[PDB]
Amino acid sequence: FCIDLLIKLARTMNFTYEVHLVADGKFGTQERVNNSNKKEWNGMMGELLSGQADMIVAPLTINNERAQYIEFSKPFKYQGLTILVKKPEERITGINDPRLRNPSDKFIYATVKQSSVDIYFRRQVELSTMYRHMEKHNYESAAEAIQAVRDNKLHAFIWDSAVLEFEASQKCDLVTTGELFFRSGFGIGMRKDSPWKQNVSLSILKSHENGFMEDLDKTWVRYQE
Amino acid sequence: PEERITGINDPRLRNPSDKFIYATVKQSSVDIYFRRQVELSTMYRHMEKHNYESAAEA
Amino acid sequence: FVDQVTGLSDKKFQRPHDYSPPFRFGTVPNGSTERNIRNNYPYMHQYMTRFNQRGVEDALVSLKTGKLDAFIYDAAVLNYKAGRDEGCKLVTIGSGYIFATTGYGIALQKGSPWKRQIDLALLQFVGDGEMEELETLWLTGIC
Repeated sequence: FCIDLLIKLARTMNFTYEVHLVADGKFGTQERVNNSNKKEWNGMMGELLSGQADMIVAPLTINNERAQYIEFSKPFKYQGLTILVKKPEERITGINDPRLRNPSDKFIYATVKQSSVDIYFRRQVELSTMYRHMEKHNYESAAEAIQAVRDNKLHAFIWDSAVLEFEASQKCDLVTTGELFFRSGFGIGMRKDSPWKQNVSLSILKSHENGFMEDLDKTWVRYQE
Repeated sequence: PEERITGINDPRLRNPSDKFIYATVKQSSVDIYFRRQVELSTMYRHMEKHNYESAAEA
Repeated sequence: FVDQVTGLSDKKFQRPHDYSPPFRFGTVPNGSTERNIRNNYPYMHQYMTRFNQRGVEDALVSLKTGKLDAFIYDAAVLNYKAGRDEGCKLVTIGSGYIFATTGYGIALQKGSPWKRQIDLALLQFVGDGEMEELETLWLTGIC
């Protein structure tokens, strides 16, 4: 998806590029390094601010803490949150299940290790019990969560909507939940005040106004299996 | 057919019409308690056209 | 829950002469939706030129009584109007799948120093469920 988006951007503007990857499977969280008592970053934020990278082209989670340090562009993806289950009420109907408010060793809900959903639930102090429950089952990548929920080791997984809808198109046993909360947007990770801000945002808005988003849906999103 | 309403959380009572006729006693403390509620001004504007003298009239 | 029109790429949205009743649909006058149509399909504006209207409530009465078949408007306002409609006769189309699916921001002038504080306040309002509480208060997604 984002590869062809970058190809469209290179067709639009006057630049070449250099695609590389990140050393881990983590977005990047602010944590105290053990020396000098200082909070530092890692992941894509740790590699972008180090000068080794130029532009995070990734579905980056837009929140309050990241915008305090870097600048943002217009979001391209717009989706909410949902729960991956396997198909008596086998469904969960979102966060409002009372059996998940006070959890146990039966209903296994988890998330990605060092994800922005963990920080988003860490700010929410009214559900700290879920913060103390997902810490025992933090997985490195979402593919590990898919492999564990296919082998019936997991029971629930907090994740974005359209990715799990695409995986439900891949495998029919994958079922999303009913509640659609935190309808947020994902954009392109950017630097500070730069000449690649206004032109690139106008190019993104030009991609929004036409049916090129529908063409990108025809590539992967709208097509089902 | 839903003969029950189950309280204030009926969305049809949030935006009423000429069908669901609901009111209270004129100059009652229930109207003052709803007047403190600054998020139910629609019911305050709706029930003022049908307030009765006594509850036996209702 | 049947769906006649899937979206903007419908076969109905090429020419209503293809079907035996010629249906009709219009937009709001002097609107940015008209500008988006004229930058997307000028022939759609040519077929809408005979199908113009004035009032949003007038278009609502035209859809209810039968003086208009379909109406192109924004998404969430029609979602709020359908969430308070008597009987829920009019049915929306999807959730913006074959549509623009844009967002609303706050317009500031070029060079205003207030932009960063407003952005931090908006990220504070979204990142605690208070925006979700306001959307629960001012929207009702029934039917």
